Amino acid sequence: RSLKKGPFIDLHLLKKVEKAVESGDKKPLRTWSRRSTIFPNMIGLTIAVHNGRQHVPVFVTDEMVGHKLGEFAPTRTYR
Amino acid sequence: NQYYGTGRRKSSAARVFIKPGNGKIVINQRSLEQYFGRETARMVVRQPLELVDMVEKLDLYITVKGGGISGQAGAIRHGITRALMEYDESLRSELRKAGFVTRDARQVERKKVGLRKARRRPQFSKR
Amino acid sequence: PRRRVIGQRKILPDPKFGSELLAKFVNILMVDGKKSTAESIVYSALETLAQRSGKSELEAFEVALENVRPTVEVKSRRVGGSTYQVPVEVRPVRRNALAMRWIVEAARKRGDKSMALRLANELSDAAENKGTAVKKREDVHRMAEANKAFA
Amino acid sequence: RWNAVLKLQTLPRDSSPSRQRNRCRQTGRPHGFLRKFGLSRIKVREAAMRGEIPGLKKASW
Amino acid sequence: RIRIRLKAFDHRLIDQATAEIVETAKRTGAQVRGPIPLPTRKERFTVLISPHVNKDARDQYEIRTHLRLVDIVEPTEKTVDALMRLDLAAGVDVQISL
Amino acid sequence: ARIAGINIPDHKHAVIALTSIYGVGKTRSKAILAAAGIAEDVKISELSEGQIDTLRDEVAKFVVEGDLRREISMSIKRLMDLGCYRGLRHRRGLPVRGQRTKTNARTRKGPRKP
RNA sequence: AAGAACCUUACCUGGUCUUGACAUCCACGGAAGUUUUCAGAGAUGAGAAUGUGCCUUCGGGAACCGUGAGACAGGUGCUGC
RNA sequence: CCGGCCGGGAACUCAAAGGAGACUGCCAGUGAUAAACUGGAGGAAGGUGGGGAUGACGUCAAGUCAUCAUGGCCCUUACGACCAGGGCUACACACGUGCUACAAUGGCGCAUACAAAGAGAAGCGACCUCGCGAGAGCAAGCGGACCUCAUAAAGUGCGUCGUAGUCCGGAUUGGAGUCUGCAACUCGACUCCAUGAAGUCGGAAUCGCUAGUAAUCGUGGAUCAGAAUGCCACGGUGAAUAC
Repeated sequence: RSLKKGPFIDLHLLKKVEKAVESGDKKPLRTWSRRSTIFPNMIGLTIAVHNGRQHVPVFVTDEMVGHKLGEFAPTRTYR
Repeated sequence: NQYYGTGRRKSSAARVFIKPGNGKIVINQRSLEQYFGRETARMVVRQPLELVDMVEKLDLYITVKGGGISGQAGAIRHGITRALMEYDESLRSELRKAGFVTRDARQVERKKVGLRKARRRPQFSKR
Repeated sequence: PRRRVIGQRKILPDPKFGSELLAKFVNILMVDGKKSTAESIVYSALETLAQRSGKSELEAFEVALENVRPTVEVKSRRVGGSTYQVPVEVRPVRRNALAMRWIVEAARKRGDKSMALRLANELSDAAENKGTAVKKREDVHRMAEANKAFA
Repeated sequence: RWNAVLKLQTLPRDSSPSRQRNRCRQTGRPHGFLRKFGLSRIKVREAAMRGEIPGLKKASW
Repeated sequence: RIRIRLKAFDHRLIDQATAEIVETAKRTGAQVRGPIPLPTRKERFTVLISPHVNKDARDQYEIRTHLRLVDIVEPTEKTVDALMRLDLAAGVDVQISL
Repeated sequence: ARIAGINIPDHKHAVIALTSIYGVGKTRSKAILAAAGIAEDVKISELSEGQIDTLRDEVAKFVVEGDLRREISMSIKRLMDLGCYRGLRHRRGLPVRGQRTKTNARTRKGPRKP
């Protein structure tokens, strides 16, 4: 898609991810960052991605390699 | 010998030279006709070689820069009428009646704050 | 205007063809500063007019214009009661202006091809005196004198 | 991209040219700043008309 | 050859420095070209007047940058130093390259 | 003829005929006709049948028509079922590409509603 | 407002501090500073390294940092009637 | 090497320093003879030459306590300060101010050609090579009448399209890419391929403009990491009508 030759991911979250990868899934992790672009290693693991007032529960699945954390999170309430 | 005439219009610098002879029209070392002189200032610059005499009595050498079509023409026009003086400038007195001894002074008016162009004013809600 | 006089410059005569009247016609016709596309249109229209009619060059558009020149125009005016339309006798200059003026709007309104052709066709049905320009001329004569003496 | 080197984003993000604003040097205003004096327009005018700024004058072109 | 390109707010001021380089040069040695004029740089600004709102009227400003160029084709090397240095160049900026 | 696509592009010049098929625009039309060796000016229907049969082979190479429609619809529906914002923006019927909605969503939102 | 992705940005939900982000002022200890780490979303707290310098009158002092004290600092807060 | 290129000429252009000229002055007529006016003369410029700068006494207890200063009032372990993410860009709507269209004086294709004003060192970045292009790698020259951005477009010459929601028009949306930055996720620009809504010229009503103007096509700057259809600046083409 876009953003040139390879995306960015968050360092502090990556060390928590290696616990989630090695030990397997446990619970939604409460993360302030939305910034990371998902790649295969985050798949099958419960995380939670901030919307500016709460971490939104994303369980990661197969095609999410195409996506960032942030995309599933709603920052503007509606009727 | 040579008869020189300068002139300007709209910041276009020209340099006209005249001597006797069955002249073709030479502009920047190419013909004006090979500069599309069917269209480019087509009879416009050959104004002193209209009213007071015919074309084929003077050889002519011209070098012009700046302007577009009408921009290029008037510097050469006012240089060529001034350069028309093989035996004196007596024909300027007849060209005075025609008005081609006086170049058109006019220039573009600047942009100023609060106008769309130069006199064009914006529209404004109610009154 | 109310006070100080206006009397503008008398424009360039058209190159070779020699009609300063047709030079003024292209200056009225001119779209958006394109004097170049205007001069491109006029000769193509003038050749197609003279080719169709079988006539000579200068008098072809001139005879077409001559029928469509009325001697009067009307003005909206009021002094007492609600608005009146008042006929007045045209200036001879403004006469030739008004004939040319209605032509360009008429040429836009035709069912025809591109502009050289459609303008020559408009001149054709003013030379034949049966089209839109004669219809626009043949109005004011009826309207006058129902309304004569107001200023 | 490459290895550990792209992961070196432990920087303060105060490094970036995306970060510093270029506020008005005298007043802190973050709007109306021309770089040439490095001030917002009003303190430029306040100085210029009071003749302090060298070689500066009105324009009438 | 050796040349001075000058820069100035005032045209009548850079004029005195390029007067002084001439009369210094033909005094101490010879061979100066005087002031080649060169086109003027004009820094034209426009800025908004009001503290708040009122976009409509603004004030225009200008800084005229007068340049001059002086060359010496002078080969008298041991009077070139006497031409050099000593001048204060009319209180406005000058640069002297070879 | 239908030229292996399902559209018939009758009585056009060949570049216009090739743009008329779904999934082929002016750029792809230029590449297909240059590949087949077929001049743009010629009327498409009029040309000899083996030169049509050449185009009938050539147009089939790129993915076109209802095949390209259903592929696009499947990626939209798939993303929409993910519950992504850009996905949900499909389901809600409002600007996906971040255009303003205070004014000017009038194409995608549609006719004015009471 | 001559430039809202963070910063900008003032506001919100969150995480924090309270002589503070910045002045003026004392004491006491420490060169300033250049390296690296764990825990944290970061601010940050909590580290190990190292360095330990121009004036000196041998109680120092200026550049400058950290801690603590009280006088205080601060406010795009309010009032353009 | 017949390219202003290289002697040279500095004539001449341009530039920028300094100056001249136009003052109702020259004449006639008209006008209370005066003031003034009309017309003509001569003259490159004639009746305030054109533009710009330049804004009377005073009006709206106008606007601005958020540029700043500041009387008074208030909070001062919170209305202060620091920091992360979010918001300021929402959307059944209404309006203002702009851009782009609805085309044939035009679209689309090839060839061909005159500018004017700028800006530039954590910059601008040729040239050269590489890439579908956006762009990428290597990299001179110049703090600028030199070098760079930078190859001005409308226009003009030929050819195609022919009245159609079109070889018009671009919305929307898909897929695949490039560029900046700690960061493109809410929330960037830009490229490529594909898709091809609305619109076939807009009600009542209303705005601007008297000459290099209106109109129309390009270029540039400030702002600036990246940010424009805005604003600010420049020129090209260039009118109509004013009883």
